[PDB]
Amino acid sequence: TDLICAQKFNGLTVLPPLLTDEMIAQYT
Amino acid sequence: QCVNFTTRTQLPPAYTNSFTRGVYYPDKVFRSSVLHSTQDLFLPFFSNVTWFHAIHKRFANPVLPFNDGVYFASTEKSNIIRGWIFGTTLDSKTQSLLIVNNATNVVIKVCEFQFCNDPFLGVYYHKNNKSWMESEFRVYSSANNCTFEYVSQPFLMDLEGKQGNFKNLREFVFKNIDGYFKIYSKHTPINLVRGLPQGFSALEPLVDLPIGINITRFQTLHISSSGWTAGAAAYYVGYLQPRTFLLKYNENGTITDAVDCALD
Amino acid sequence: PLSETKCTLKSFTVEKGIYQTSNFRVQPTESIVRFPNITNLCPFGEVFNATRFASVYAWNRKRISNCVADYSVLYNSASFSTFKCYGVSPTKLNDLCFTNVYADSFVIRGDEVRQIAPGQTGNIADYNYKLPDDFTGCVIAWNSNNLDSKVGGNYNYLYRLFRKSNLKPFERDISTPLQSYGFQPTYGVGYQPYRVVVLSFELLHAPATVCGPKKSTNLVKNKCVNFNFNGLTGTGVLTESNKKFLPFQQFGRDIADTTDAVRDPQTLEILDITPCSFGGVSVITPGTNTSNQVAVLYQGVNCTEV
Repeated sequence: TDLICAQKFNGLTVLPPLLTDEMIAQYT
Repeated sequence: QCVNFTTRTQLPPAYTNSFTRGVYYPDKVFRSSVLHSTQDLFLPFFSNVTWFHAIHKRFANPVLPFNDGVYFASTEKSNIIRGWIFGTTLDSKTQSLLIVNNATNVVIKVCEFQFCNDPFLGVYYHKNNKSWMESEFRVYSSANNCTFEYVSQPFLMDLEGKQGNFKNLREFVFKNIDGYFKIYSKHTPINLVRGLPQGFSALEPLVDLPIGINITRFQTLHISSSGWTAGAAAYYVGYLQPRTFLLKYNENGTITDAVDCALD
Repeated sequence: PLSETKCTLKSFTVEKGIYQTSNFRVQPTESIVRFPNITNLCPFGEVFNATRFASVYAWNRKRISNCVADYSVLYNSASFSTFKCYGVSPTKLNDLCFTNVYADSFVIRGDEVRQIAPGQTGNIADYNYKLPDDFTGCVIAWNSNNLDSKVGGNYNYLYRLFRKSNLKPFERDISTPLQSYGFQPTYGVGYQPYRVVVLSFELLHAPATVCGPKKSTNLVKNKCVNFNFNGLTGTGVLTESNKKFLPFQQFGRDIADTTDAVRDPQTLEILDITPCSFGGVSVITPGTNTSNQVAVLYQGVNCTEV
């Protein structure tokens, strides 16, 4: 396992990862 | 008026247990799908509330302290008891609160009242168009020096008498916050013979009273003149304490559960 | 933005890479103010528009509390002859909250309108109605000449002229001259009666039972604005949602116990509170010896301006 959207309202920025999930499975 | 009823006597103060009773909406703040914790004057879970009753040859109207807060639980059918009067010395020396419910609105007046020994609200002529409306007022002889008056919004209530187990349920929470009063009310039908049912309920606010007086005592108004007796009804008196509720909020904001820890 | 990287790195040579040189935030466009319904309040028509008043010595005092006082009808309607307002302008009356307000209704003559002042003497000043030296109140007058006037004088007020001594400020003597003075309309503007209502103001440590100014504007959605509805001030995006609030519940909260929604104090609607867009400024540029080309990257926000 929105909580992310609620935390972004108070000024807490969640940066997206550089390596996405689709590329991880391709490396695997 | 000044003569007590012939059936008026002190009844044994039996006790019972209030399963979830004492839970209410703390304020107008809305939350959903979260678990909130607040601290205010509350009724402890699994506590002991005093068992009161009235019949057609026993009648009792004791005076109880309002200092620490009091919970009201009324298991009734035709809704005989219409409210309460609050006051410190219960005389004309100071202000007194008057709460009368006619099953239409709520009449709230703060004045100087002269209390009769046994206050009574006249009811008769039950044949055609009875409506269970009050007629004669034996509560107070005179009134003056009124510092507050209020009239609530109209509503609907069933005053018709029924047979068998109790039906209607009215749960009131009256507290004193920084001199100002807050009224809580809930009405739902139940099936009850004696005691209290096992279940959960959440009380909605009703009226905010910016009065500002101090009230150490209260009495019950009933039945709503010595030979005049009271009907069959029951109400309960709790004691509020400074507890901490953990409330559960559903998708619609209604409280589905409450947890107050000091027990387990 | 190429120099913004030089300003952030504190160097005149920019290495190849992505750097965050600043942050961005969108300022609010306008202000949105909504208050609860101001229609059908408690008016002043009971003291002002009443059919019959009392005399100067019989003056009655109405207690104004636990209601909203609308003072805009007084000066803006221009239906009143004259007024004397002390310590405050008639516009500042609506902008202040009072603990207790008293209204003294009485009818005096035409030349007696100048005799109502703090710390003055006269026929009705000393013998009937006197103003204390510290009186900050605001009084308004208008003509009764077409109503309270009767042929041969009116026997309602009686205008008691004589008294053995002088009355203290704000002292009502109902003790039962007379010999009533003629109120007949045939007299000039100086002898004709005028209706005068004195407003007594009190400011104490108790919370004010009188409500202050009331103003409302249009409501705009899907834009960053400064929103204040009667309970809270802030800047954010207002968007109507499908949430349902109890009729006695107003403000909502998020998981963080921050207010995410507000209900209109006037109409029935529920609008969520979304903070306005913000984020960091990322500059994408090659080395200084490569080229001057730069690329601005807004973090986690869509660009609707362009």
